[PDB]
Formats: sequence, structure tokens, C-alpha cells
Amino acid sequence: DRGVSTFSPEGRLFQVEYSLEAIKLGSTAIGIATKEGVVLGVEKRATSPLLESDSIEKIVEIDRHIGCAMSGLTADARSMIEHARTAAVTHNLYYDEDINVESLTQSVCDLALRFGEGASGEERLMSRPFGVALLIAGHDADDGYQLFHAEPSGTFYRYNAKAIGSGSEGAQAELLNEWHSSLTLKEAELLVLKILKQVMEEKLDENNAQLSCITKQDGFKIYDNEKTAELIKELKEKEAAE
Amino acid sequence: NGKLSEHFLYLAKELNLTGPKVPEDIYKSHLDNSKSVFSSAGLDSAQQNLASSFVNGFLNLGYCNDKLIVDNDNWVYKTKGDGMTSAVASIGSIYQWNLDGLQQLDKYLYVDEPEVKAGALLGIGISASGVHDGEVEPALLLLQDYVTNPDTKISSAAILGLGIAFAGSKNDEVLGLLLPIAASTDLPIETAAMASLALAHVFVGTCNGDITTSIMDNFLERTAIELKTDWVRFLALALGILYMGQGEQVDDVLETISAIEHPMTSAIEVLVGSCAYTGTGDVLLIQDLLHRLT
Amino acid sequence: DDKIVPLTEGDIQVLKSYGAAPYAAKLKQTNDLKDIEARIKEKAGVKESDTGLAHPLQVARCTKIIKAKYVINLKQIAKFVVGLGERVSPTDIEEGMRVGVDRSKYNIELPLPPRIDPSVTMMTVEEKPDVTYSDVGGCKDQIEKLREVVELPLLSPERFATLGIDPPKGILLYGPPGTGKTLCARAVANRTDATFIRVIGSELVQKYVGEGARMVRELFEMARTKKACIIFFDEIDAVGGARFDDGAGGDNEVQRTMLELITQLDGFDPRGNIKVMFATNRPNTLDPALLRPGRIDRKVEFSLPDLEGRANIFRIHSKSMSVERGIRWELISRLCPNSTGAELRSVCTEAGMFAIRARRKVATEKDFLKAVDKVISGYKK
Repeated sequence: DRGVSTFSPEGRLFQVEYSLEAIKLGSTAIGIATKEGVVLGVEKRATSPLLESDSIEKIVEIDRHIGCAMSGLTADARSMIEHARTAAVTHNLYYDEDINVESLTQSVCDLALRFGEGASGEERLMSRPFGVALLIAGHDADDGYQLFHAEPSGTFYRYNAKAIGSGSEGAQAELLNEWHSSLTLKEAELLVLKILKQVMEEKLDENNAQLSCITKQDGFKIYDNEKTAELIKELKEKEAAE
Repeated sequence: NGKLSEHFLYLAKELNLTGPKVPEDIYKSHLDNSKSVFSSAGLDSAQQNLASSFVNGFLNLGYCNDKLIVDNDNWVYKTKGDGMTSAVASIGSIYQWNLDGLQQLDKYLYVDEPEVKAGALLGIGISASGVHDGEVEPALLLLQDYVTNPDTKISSAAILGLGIAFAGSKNDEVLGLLLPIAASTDLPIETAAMASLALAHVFVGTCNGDITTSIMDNFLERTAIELKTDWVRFLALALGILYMGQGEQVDDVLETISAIEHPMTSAIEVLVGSCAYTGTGDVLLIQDLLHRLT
Repeated sequence: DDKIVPLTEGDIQVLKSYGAAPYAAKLKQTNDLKDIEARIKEKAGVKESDTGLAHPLQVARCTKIIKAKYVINLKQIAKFVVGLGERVSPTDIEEGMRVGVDRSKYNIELPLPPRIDPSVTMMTVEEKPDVTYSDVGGCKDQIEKLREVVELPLLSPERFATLGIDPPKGILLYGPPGTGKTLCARAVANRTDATFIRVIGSELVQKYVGEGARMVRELFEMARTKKACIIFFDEIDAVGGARFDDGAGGDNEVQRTMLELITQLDGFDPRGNIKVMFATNRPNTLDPALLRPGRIDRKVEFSLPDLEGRANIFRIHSKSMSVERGIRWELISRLCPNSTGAELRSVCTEAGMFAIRARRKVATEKDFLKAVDKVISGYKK
């Protein structure tokens, strides 16, 4: 066939390039870094009513001060998630403190290229890139709140807000207009949740979507269905004004 | 219109059905279900408004869009000539199959001109066209009042109106009106030329010994202006519609008619088709009319 | 039986009428002169050959005039060349009515072309294709360049000369073949009314040798005849691409058939006027000599954009169908991944049966959702 590390004729990595496909195949996941906090929300995307959306978490807590969400082939992240969480603990284990969200984030993206078959120059044992992308939200003393988009490319950026997964780009465009630094956690909740409901195939609810935040005071905090439902209903009220 | 009795019937009910009224406004249900689009535009110009006023009648034939005609009248007035009439008959086209469609028509039924007069004349024959008495109130029959004149465009579309009026409304009067006008035999004035054809549209499918004799009394006589193949034909095909009813006629009629050759002639070759209502699906279409092409 | 036979009775007499009729004007008109004029007229023309016992033409037999015979036979009887010095005949060299060189040229002109070609063009060309905007739906980015490659130079050749240039002289198309692909070529072909040569490489390799070579010439010949013409190849993969199968040794001519195509297209062919266009599945298969500039310049996918392109494309397609105006093509387009401006009909076109299964005029969302599912699942490819 063709090698896994094989560069595109443009110098790109097919598998990596293709890895980006399943990324878009991942549920649309969105978060907004505010000064107040970072709102997270994601697409439950239950494939069946018998499927209990409770057992669907693409939002995960790395640590109190740092957590992240996934969009892509999920269980790939488990290692990464387990990996990531370790590092902070490890960091804290060494440094008796929280890790810079970036420092953690940066560390994680180092997992990216570690796929290869007996790769030249190192031993990095994995067959393929990770099939998932990550919204990563953490509050750190230095950078306050931040939102980074982890990528199987090992590249990540800071984001005022970010939309990843299926309906990302459109939702992304939405974020472009909607976002401003002065957004409030609640607003961001509303914005995400709305733009979710926007991009969501199913009618948005607490069951077919999932919410959470990370707040310097409280660090990473999940939103339950009920608070969710309110915000939902709240939007429904606010969404219907004019 | 029958009765309520279970043999004749034609209740007070079928009146909206058998003669269609409401179903079309009903069809206008599914007609709006699956639909087409509105091409009408007030355009720039009477040359352009000529057709465009027709279109409200075109598109909305059998339909009430008449607001664009009702509320814009001069759209039909800027149409002038027999497009005046056209834009008026388009209103009757809009008002076809109405309880009363005289409304805009009687307005245009006369303004300044026979052509204008001609408008409703045709259009009112259109009001009840497809039936006789309209859908309720009298309009097609009243038209027979407006027909009366041996002048160009008045007769013209009244001839039109009363041809389509008197299909199923058939009357000797219009003949007895047009027959001497036919004897008067002037297309640009008496208009009787095309009248015979409207007269052909009156008694259709029936033996009228009068018209049997009447055009026998005109055509043979070659009344008034006739030199042209016009008053030849106009009268020729006039007889070809009204009868054409018989077992030996479907093939016997053409035997004596399209055999020779004149105005009244090459046309009626297929008029034996639109003749008898008994024994449809006839082949003589190509069967016979291969020959005259060969 | 009886009553039906009355209809049957009417059948007989009716037919007898025409029979009786047809005989009538038959007597009147009494057909030599439609031809016997033209016949005897062209009998002169006939005889105009028949002296000296005599647009492909193949062979002129203009025969046996010795003083003189003024003809070419390219044929196993008495092969002939009029030339060797200044050798003509005032209008026409001589006879057959055939007057001229056969095909194979001997001197010039001579009698204006008697020519040209045997096997017609075994290749066949539709000019002003049935596609102008037809599959042009969703196809923009490609055509955006195509128009440059094709349309504008056909439109205003001057600009490129005003610049000092030409259009891209050759262009590649790949992805699902001909899918709108050829038609899209046919599109701008009929958009510009240039001569669109659809020649498939399938036509090129046949039972014999110099096969497409012969063709490619005749192609390149009538290219210049049809100038401002689109030479279009679907299946560049038919002749194949770059290969060493000359190492096997049988492929050589097939390989050469390309090299044929390769060679001649290179030097003299105007590609600002005569358009050259290629369609494949695999651009990876190219003989680089194809990919050479001044042979292939522009290179383009067919292609398969985004959610958005599809919607329009969907929106484009479904206008054929009676379609529910509430449901959004955006809705549908969200679901499907990127796929072909052909396949996107499976979106619409399949739903018609959905629409008929659901017995709708206007297919519902799920009707397409299912179709999206149904079709895409039904792929498993």
C-alpha cells in the first residue's frame, strides 16, 4: 500500500490528513473561554433511545484546574485522557502545584506523531494517529482561563472560543460574530447551547447535549441536565424575543 | 338541471359539481398544492401591456386573479385593438365558469369601441364557456342582448361570444341575426364570415334543417361580397360542425364534401372527425388524409 | 360479436374510403422528373464521371486517359501521382467525378480537397453539447478554471495575446469519471459552442497497429479543421499512463499510442483554439510527458467540496423532484459526508421512490435521511 509516515506530495501526512476526517465525523463540540470561566458543551448524539446519554461523556475532567472535551473517535482519548491527567498529577507530583494548561496541552500533543512502524530516529509505538480532536479548557494562574484545540497533528492554538466536530465550521462562523472578550460564562453557556441547538440535528436538550464549565474558583465543573434544561428553556425564552 | 328524483336527479347538489363551480376553487386547493409561477408584469408599454393583460387571463383562466385586472383596469385598456378585447376576454377567461362574470366584462362590454365592446362579448361567452347558464346567475344568455349589431368588432367577438354562448345554448336567433348578416356577407363589417363558424358552434352535432337550408340559401346564392375563398370556407365549415351526426355520415359526409375541392373543402377533410360522437377512435386520420398529401 | 362488429363494420367501410379516395387524385397528378430530370441532369454528372471509365474519397478512379489520366490511385490497381513538374487540370485533375488525390497527398491541392478521411472519424464529435449549464451545478471551482482554460480564450483570444500568452494549453480532470466530468467539459463546450471532441482512449487501442496513431492524427487533423475545438479524453487511463510495460514488450504500441498522442500534440497544435482535455480516475497514473507543460498546463479535480456545495447541488437537483419546501437541504447536507455531484442525486433521485413509497409529492426530510442512509449504507464500497 503506502507508508503511514508518507508525506503528501505537498508534504502532508495522509493518515494525519485522513485523521482529520474522522475528526469532522466526531460530534460537534464547542467551548468558549471567558474571563469568567470557560463554558463547554458537546453533542451527546445518542444513536438510539435505549442508549442512555448519561454514559456518553465527550466532556472529561483532566483535573479541577484543567479539563477537556473530545470530538472524534472517542476511546482513543482514553489513553490521552489517562495520559493527560497523569501529567498534571505528575507535574503536581513534581511541582507541588497545578500545571500550566498549555504545558499540559503541549505535553499531550506530543502523543500525536507517536504512531509509526519501527519509525526512524526513535521508538514510538502506535499504528495510526489518534482518531479524535480535543477542546481543552483549563484555568491557570498565569493564563487565567484558556481554550486550546488539540489536534492529531500535534498542533494546538489558543482560542477565544472554538467549534470542533461535525457542525464546527458553521458554528465556528457563529462564534466569529457572537464572540467577544466581554462575554459572560452564562452568555457563553447560552451562546454555545444555542449554537449547539443551531447545529444540532436533534432538538437540543440536556439529554442529547452535555454541558460543563471550568472556573478558576471551582476549576472544572460539569453542568447537570437540570441547570442545562433551564439554560435551554432560558434560551427558548431568550431565543424567542424578536 | 334534472331534479332531486333518484332517476333524473341532477340535484340542487350536482349544480356545483356536474356543472363545475366550487371544485375548481377546491382544485385551487391542490392547484396550490402543486403549482406554477406568476409571470405577469405591468411591463413598460401598451405593446408590452397588450399581451401582459392577456396573461392575467392566461395564467388565471378559470381562476380569480382578477384583482390585477379588477384593480388595474387600464392594463386591459392600454391593450387596444382586439387585444383590448383579448385583455377583456382574459377577464372573462379569469371569470370563466362563474356565477356572474359580467362584472369587469360589462364594464368593458362597452367603453369606446366595438373592439372594447368585443372584449366582454368574447369574454362573456367565456364566462359561461364550458357550460350554458354559467354557474348560477345569468350572464351567457344576457350576452345575446349585447350581440345585436351588424358591425365589425361588435359582431366579431359577439359572434365569438355567441358561438361559444350558443354551443349548448343553441339558438336560431343568432342565426336569424347572423343569417341575414350572413346574407349581408361582409367580414370587415358584418363579420358574418367567422359568424358562420360561430354558427357552426351553435347547433353542433344536430340536424338543423334551417342551417341545412340557410347556408344552402346563402353559399349557393353566394350572398353579397363573395368572390374570395373566404365566404366559400367560412360557410363551408359552418355546416361541417353542426351536424356530422350519423352512421353513414362519419364516412358518407366527407364522401360528398372533401371529394371535390374548394375553400369549404380541404379543411372539412378532418372535420368529419370532430363530427359524430358515436364511434370515436377512428383511423381515417392517416387512413384517408395520406391521400390528399399524396 | 354483433354490436362490436358494427364498429368492425365501420372499420371496413372507413378504410375503403381512403382506398376509394387515394385512387382519385391519383388520376389527377398523372413522377419521372424529380429524378429523371436530376437523373438525366446528374446523368451528365454521371457521364461527367463516365468519360475515361470514371469527405474521405479513399480512392479516386479517374480512369485511363493517356495523351492525361490526372488522378491518384491509392489502391492495388495502378497507383498514381499526377505530379513531377507542374501538373494540374483547370478546375479538376480528372474524373471519377472523384477528381483528386484520393486521400494520400500527391502534390497540392490539387482539385481542391477531394479528401479527406477513411473510417469517417471513427471517433465521433458532438459540437455544441447537450450540456451548457447541465451538471454545472456545484462544479464551479473547476469550471472557474475551465472557463479560463477554455471559455475565455474561446471568447476573447485577444486578451492572452494582449497579455502575450495563451490559455492553459492542456488540462486534467479526475475523480469520478465523466460523472458531471465529461458533461462539464461538454458544458463549457456548449457554453462556448466550440467543437467538443469526445474521444475515449477506449477508442484508441484496437485490433491493429498505429491504431489511435492513425486516429490521433485524424484527430489532430480534424482538430485543426474543427479549430477552436475541444479535444477531450475521458480515460487517459485507457491507453494507460506512464509505464514500463514496454519491458514486457507487447504494450509498446499502446504505450506509443500515448507517445503518439504525446508527440504530435506537443509541437504544432494550437491549444488556445484546439482544446485538449483529459478525464481520469487516477491522475497518479499520468505519463509525466502528459503532465508536461505546454501539453498539460492546468490540472484539476472534478471534486467533492463541503456540506454547502452539496446543498445547492441538492437544491439544484431536487428542483426536478416535487420536494418539501420546509425541510432544508442544509439539513440533509449536514448529514452526508462529501460525495459526488453525481451521488448527490442518490440524495434526491432516490427519494423520488421514497416520495412514491411515501406516496408524497414532496419527499420529506427522512425520505432524504433514509436515502442518505439507504444509499450510503447501500454503498459498502
